[PDB]
Amino acid sequence: STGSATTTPIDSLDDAYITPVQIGTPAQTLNLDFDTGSSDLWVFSSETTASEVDGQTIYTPSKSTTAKLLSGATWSISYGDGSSSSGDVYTDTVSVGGLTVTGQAVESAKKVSSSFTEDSTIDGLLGLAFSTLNTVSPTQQKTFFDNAKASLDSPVFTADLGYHAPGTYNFGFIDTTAYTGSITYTAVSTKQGFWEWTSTGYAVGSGTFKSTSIDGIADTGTTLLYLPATVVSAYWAQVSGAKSSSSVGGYVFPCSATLPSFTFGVGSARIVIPGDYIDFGPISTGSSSCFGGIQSSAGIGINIFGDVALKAAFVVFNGATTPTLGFASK
Ligand SMILES: Cc1cccc(C(=O)NN)c1
Repeated sequence: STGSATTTPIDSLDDAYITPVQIGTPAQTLNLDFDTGSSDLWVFSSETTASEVDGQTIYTPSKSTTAKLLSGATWSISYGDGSSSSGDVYTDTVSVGGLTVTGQAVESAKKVSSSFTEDSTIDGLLGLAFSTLNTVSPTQQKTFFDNAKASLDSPVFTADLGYHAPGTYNFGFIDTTAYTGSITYTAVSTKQGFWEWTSTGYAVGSGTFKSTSIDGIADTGTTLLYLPATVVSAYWAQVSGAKSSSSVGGYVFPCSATLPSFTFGVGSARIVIPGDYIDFGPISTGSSSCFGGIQSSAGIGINIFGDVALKAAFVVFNGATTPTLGFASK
C-alpha cells in the first residue's frame, strides 16, 4: 500500500502546514499538523473544554462506529514552544491520502493551551517521530507511520514542503519526479526518539563552505531553523542592519535588506535555502523590522532543522530496520 496527501501552509508565512486526515466511520476529516518531532496523534474533540475551542474542527468519537475507548489511557504532552494538551484515548480508523490504519490511537484533547485555541486552522497533531516518545500511559501507543509500516510498499515516508505553496506527504514510496539530482542518505540516531542526524557544515550566501558537524533533528513541526549561536551569528553578520533583539526574542532585520542564502551539508551534498525563505515578515503589523528565519538553538539543548530548512529539500524518512534520512534538492 501507499498514501499521498497534499499539505498546505496555514498562513502567508508558512508558520505551519496542515494535512487533511480522515478519522472514524463515517469519516470525520480533520486538518492535522504532521510533526516529525513528536509522536502523538491528538485532536480537538467533543471532549475538549468548550472555552478552549475556537473555530477548530472537532472529532466526536460517539459518532464513529469504529471508535473504541482505550480504557484507562491518558496522555499529556508539552511542546518546545511552551504549548501543551492532554486528555484520554480512543482507537479508530485513520486514513491519510488513501492509506488506512485500523486501531490507530487517536488522543482526544480534554485540555489544550492558549496557543492551540488561538489557532483556528490546526485541528490537532499527527506525530511522525519514533514511537518511544509517545506520551500515552500506561500503555505507550504507536504512530500512524509505525502502524502502517509493515503494509507499506516500502517502509518510508517523504516530506515535500512548499515555499508559500502546497506540498506533499507520501507514504510507502519515493516519487522520483519530485526532486532533482540524487537523494543523499545520512545516518540517524534514534536515542532521543527523534529523526536526529549530523549535518556536515554550512555556507552563507556565496561564501566558502565551513566543514563542521552539526547534530540536529529533522522537525516538520518546528517553523524555523535553529542552529548554534556561532553559525547564526555568521549568517546575520552578512545582513545589513540585522541585530539580535532580546525584547523580540531573536534576530531581526530591515526587510529593505537582501537576505543571503544558507547552505547546509548532507554528507558531501549541499542543500541551498534561498534567502527569501528566511524572511518571516514584520515583527508586528506595520513595523519595518522583520523576523529572521534562522535563530540560535542556545538554550533549546538541540539544533532543529525545521520547515525553513526542510522545505528547501525533498526529504526521505526511511524507517527501515536501521533508520536513515535522505535529502535531495528540488
Ligand atoms: C527538540 C524538541 C523538543 C520538544 C518538542 C519538540 C517537538 O515537538 N517538535 N515538533 C522538539
